[PDB]
Amino acid sequence: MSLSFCGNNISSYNIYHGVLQNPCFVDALNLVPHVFLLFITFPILFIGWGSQSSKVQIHHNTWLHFPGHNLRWILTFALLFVHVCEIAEGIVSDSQRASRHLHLFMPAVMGFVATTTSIVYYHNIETSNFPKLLLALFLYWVMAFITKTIKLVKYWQLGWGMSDLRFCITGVMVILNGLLMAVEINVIRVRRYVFFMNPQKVKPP
Amino acid sequence: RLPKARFIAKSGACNLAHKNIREQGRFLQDIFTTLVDLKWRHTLVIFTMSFLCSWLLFAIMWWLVAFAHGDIYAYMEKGITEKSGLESAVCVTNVRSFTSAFLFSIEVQVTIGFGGRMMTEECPLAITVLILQNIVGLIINAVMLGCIFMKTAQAHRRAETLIFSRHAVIAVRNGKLCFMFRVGDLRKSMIISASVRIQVVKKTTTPEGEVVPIHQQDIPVDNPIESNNIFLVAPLIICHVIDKRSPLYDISATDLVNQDLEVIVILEGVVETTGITTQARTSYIAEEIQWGHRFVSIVTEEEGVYSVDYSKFGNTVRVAAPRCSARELDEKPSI
Amino acid sequence: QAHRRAETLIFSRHAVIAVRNGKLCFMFRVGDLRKSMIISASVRIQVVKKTTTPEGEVVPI
Ligand SMILES: Nc1ncnc2c1ncn2[C@@H]1O[C@H](COP(=O)(O)OP(=O)(O)OP(=O)(O)O)[C@@H](O)[C@H]1O
Ligand SMILES: *[C@@H]1O[C@H](CO)[C@@H](O[C@@H]2O[C@H](CO)[C@@H](O)[C@H](O)[C@H]2NC(C)=O)[C@H](O)[C@H]1NC(C)=O
Ligand SMILES: [K+]
Repeated sequence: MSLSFCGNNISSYNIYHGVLQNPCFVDALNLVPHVFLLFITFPILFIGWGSQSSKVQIHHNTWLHFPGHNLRWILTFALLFVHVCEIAEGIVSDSQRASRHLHLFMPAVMGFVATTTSIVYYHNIETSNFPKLLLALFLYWVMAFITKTIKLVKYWQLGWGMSDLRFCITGVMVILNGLLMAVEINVIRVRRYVFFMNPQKVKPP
Repeated sequence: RLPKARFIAKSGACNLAHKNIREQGRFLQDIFTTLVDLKWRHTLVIFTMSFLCSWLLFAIMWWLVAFAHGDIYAYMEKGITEKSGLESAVCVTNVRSFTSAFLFSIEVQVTIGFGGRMMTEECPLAITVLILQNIVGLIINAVMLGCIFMKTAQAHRRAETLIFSRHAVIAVRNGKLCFMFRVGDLRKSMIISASVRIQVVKKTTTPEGEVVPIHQQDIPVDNPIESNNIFLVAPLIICHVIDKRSPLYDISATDLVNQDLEVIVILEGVVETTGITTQARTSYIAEEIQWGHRFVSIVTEEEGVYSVDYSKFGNTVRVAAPRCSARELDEKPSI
Repeated sequence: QAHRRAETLIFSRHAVIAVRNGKLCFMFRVGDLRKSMIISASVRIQVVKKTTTPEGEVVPI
């Protein structure tokens, strides 16, 4: 006997009735984006840019502001808060159930660390002059957003009560992810793959 | 409160500061350039991080691939050994847990392949992800192998070790003044095609408006064939006489105590074992220019064989010298 | 073959001619961007022209 991400109950993995209309498969799918973002954003930040182009004395905190930076910090702090709430609800529910049922909160924890890594990646890639990499981040959000949606709609088909704690708590994540996606899009113009001026201006200490 | 800005600190490393630069960017090809050159402490981590990441990622992919095909249901729930006979419909034989998928990804990528977890012919997506995982594994393997060989190629070169004396001198040789430092070498291999150049850095206005702020003249080093080369095994003394053409010709004994001079010295050449060019540079502000002091004999013929005694590399002894100017000394005989 | 990036020696857009140290002088500006230094450097300036010879041969370039 050990961890059972789908509940240690037979037929809890019986996918005969429908392909994605399962309580745990949706959770695992939602988990996947974090276990992709961490493993595509750990070493890139680890092996920083160390090549020599012009000099070593760069303007400290050169581009202190970034396009749309005002929302980012507060929005991601709210994302951390809602992840905390989700993990709390799961963990409090856990003690009533029989088996471990890691599907309750493992995605929440993985998303917590993923969001913290996202904040670190944003700050370490924006302050230094390297926005061509930032495009990668955008992909994550899209992926993550889709999975989050893939959850919520199904719940409506199951019609969980609006007054229930879990459904209400999990609802806001989709909107938070959408706002974050819009924030990432709005700074899409200066640095992107093509057809942009991509104007270069240095900023004063 | 700061002292006059120095062009080159004692450890080379020209400390200029270029600003107003047309900052291109990074191009994402800088990351690989940095990665090929790291201190060995890191390249035993990025190796482990890359391998372990790729393994775990493909393990989760196998887990979901098996999970969505209903295999895990057939293994876990249906009869353990006797009550159930496999329908052969499974996607990846005998992987009924996540740890099983981990021990399958290790097999499928490190080319171990124990054979207790075969690949059947049912699930096309499984074959697709097998092709993709194998390709990714080979690409990562080749990149890491090339990185390790590159960082084994650079095990010969360590650091430039060519030692100039602390402070220079100015003395009398053959009835004429001079200006001497002391170069030297440490490691076993000699230098090949070694060359020496002496530049004096100054702020020299011109009678026609132009005022070059930091301008660098070149001055010859003493040699009986007018060749800037030098062949050194024991420390030499690269003198450079002063004459009307030379810029130090107007230096003075007292004015040098408050004067704007900057005699940088650069030395180039290759090393036989490495076969790589190299150079070393230093500078001598007025504060560390003595006067009258001459360098000390260092080589003494012992009973058996010659000995160079580093114990007194930069020691100097006072000796006769006039306090007049170069132009004073060369002005007239009686002068 | 990844150590290389590209050329990094920069010239002035325009020349200059003036009087220095009493006589006419031709100028040009040279600068560098790469942090690593450039050892054993050398420069050469050449005039390219269509010429004439008393014997008659003409070299176009
Ligand atoms: N601040 C700078 N940083 C990097 N490179 C520069 C800078 N200024 C000029 N250059 C380079 O010097 C060359 C000629 O520059 P120039 O003196 O003509 O300035 P400019 O008139 O602004 O140049 P351009 O017209 O190309 O913008 C150009 O090829 C350019 O790449
Ligand atoms: C988990 O295993 C239990 C074992 O009792 C299953 O029990 C279900 O309980 C409801 C309550 O009415 C009934 O439908 C049956 O007693 C069981 N449901 C069936 C056979 O469909 C339970 O099915 C398992 N969990 C889930 C989500 O199916
Ligand atoms: K093998």
